[PDB]
Amino acid sequence: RRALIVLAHSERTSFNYAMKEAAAAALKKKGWEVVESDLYAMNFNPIISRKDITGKLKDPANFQYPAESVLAYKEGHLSPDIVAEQKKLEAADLVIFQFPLQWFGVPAILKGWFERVFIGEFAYTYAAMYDKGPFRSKKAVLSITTGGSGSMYSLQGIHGDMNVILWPIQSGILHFCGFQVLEPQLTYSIGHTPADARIQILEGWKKRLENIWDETPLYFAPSSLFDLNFQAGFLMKKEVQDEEKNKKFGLSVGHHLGKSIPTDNQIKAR
Amino acid sequence: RRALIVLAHSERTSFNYAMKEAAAAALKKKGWEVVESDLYAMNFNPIISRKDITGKLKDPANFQYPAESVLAYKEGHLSPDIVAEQKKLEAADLVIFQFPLQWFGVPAILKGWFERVFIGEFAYTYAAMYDKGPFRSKKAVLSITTGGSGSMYSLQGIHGDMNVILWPIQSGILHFCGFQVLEPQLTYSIGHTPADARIQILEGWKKRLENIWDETPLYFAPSSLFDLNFQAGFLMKKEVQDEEKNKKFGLSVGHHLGKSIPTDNQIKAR
Ligand SMILES: Cc1cc2nc3c(=O)[nH]c(=O)nc-3n(C[C@H](O)[C@H](O)[C@H](O)COP(=O)(O)OP(=O)(O)OC[C@H]3O[C@@H](n4cnc5c(N)ncnc54)[C@H](O)[C@@H]3O)c2cc1C
Ligand SMILES: Cc1cc2nc3c(=O)[nH]c(=O)nc-3n(C[C@H](O)[C@H](O)[C@H](O)COP(=O)(O)OP(=O)(O)OC[C@H]3O[C@@H](n4cnc5c(N)ncnc54)[C@H](O)[C@@H]3O)c2cc1C
Ligand SMILES: O=S(=O)(Nc1ccccc1Br)N1CCCC1
Repeated sequence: RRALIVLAHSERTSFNYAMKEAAAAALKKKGWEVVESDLYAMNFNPIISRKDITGKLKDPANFQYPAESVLAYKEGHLSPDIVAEQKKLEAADLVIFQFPLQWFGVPAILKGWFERVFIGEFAYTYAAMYDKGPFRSKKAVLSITTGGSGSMYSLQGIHGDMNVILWPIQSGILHFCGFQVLEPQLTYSIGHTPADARIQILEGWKKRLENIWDETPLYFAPSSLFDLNFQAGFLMKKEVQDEEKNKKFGLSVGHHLGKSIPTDNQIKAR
Repeated sequence: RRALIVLAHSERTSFNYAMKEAAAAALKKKGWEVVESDLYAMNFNPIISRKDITGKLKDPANFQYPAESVLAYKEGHLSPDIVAEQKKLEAADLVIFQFPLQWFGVPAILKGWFERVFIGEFAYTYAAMYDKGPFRSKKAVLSITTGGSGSMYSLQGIHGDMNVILWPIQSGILHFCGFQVLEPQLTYSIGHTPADARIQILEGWKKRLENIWDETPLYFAPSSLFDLNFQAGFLMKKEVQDEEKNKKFGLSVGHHLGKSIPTDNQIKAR
């Protein structure tokens, strides 16, 4: 197989870059082909503009980025940095996102990466979303490093559930394009962690990569539970809503239905 | 009273730019003083790097942005462009964030604004977070335009509850720094909205601004329910933990405690 490792960190000296080195090494030792996207190292511009389109614009007087970039994608007039990335995504089976958690989401340079690269039709259409998305043959995993401890991010922690903070990312950005999201690698307290524990964290990550492809992905509501048309408002099917009135838990984090979230829905599989 | 409107949109023709203009006009007419942060117009650089620190570094050989950026702030050695922005924050009573929803969060250029601007101790401290934070006497509000419809983001919508997508930003970025967060202004389906309804959206937003400072802010679990120390793990007070065991509903979205989330916690106040 072949994997794509995307890293968002400015320092080669960091544990994030050390986590990338371990992941790249362990996967190569298993016969994977590993290609890298170190956004700071690539001089990556993370800002969507009319400059993502190479040549003449169709309608410059009222520039409309989603419509304009799709045409640019179909016509082959996207900027060479955007092109090179999209080639790597189709080529790869596994995508690992290695980044420091920053302000309760992905870093800005990675946030713009999605915006300039996950272009309409290439990555998603309203005709084929979530289970039906373009990347459904691919698996993607977040490896996150935080300042705060897992206790701060537990249900009773001051920051609130970590499952709710992962939900926009694993559901909205990854799964929406069809990715099967694997259990994230959550490395809490990085920075206040002793060098003997960082060694075991790097080794434990390499050990999980030896069978990453065989793991169960996180659970998301399959799109078949919904009437996927503009006239039904993309709501749940009435039959599906009936069968849920006597169920104790919700389905997912975003689909809690005003019910209890299944525990570690964004963190633990099965 | 003084306001700051931060806009993240590249085109002067956008509904987003019209909403910034609509907000700025109404506020001026009621005696507000309005300063703007038009990120694309300012050519804002959104990328945290060591050049955010002007002079020499404490530990250049092993750069760690949080500890050094706090020091540069304590020393007054932050990059001049970052200072200009913080001064607007100190000056502002109300902060408006006008932006198009992108990949279930803020655009990258606004993601980097937060990362380079909400520096440690200036915007948040480990000693005074949430209700005790540096911005505790200020109010902040989100104004969001989506392609997708309001039904898609309801509890039964294919995208899942909108409150869960609002939780990382309104709690983790805004309230953590101490802001009292007001009800977000949610304009769904802006790209499919008729010209006389586009007018009513603009007028209703101006009308709400005529008394914005008098609105009740959104409900968050106050930090006093917690033991905010490195020794108890920033977990809830045992007394609070006992008194919640018999509650049907959770407190907040991130603090749902495995219970039913209160309806529209991140969208409606009570
Ligand atoms: C703008 C910003 C926003 C943030 N927002 C959040 C937030 O919302 N929530 C949150 O929880 N945290 C947040 N943080 C904290 C952040 O997540 C941590 O700073 C980050 O996760 C740590 O990763 P690092 O690679 O920077 O660590 P580093 O400090 O580089 O690594 C930790 C230590 O390990 C050492 N090390 C390096 N290489 C190796 C090796 N090969 N083997 C062993 N040890 C090694 C390093 O030298 C260092 O001393 C934020 C930080 C910033 C700058
Ligand atoms: C990278 C990316 C990711 C995205 N992800 C998401 C997502 O996760 N969820 C989601 O829902 N959406 C998403 N979208 C869609 C996004 O929310 C819309 O593109 C945005 O909300 C549209 O706002 P706009 O200002 O561009 O609309 P525009 O098309 O610029 O404006 C709408 C209409 O208002 C008109 N207008 C301009 N000035 C005025 C005026 N004074 N009075 C009246 N009308 C005026 C314009 O001419 C236009 O006809 C995404 C878009 C991008 C680019
Ligand atoms: O530990 S940290 O890097 N994490 C951190 C950063 C931003 C938001 C939330 C956290 Br949590 N930091 C806190 C004050 C000193 C440096």
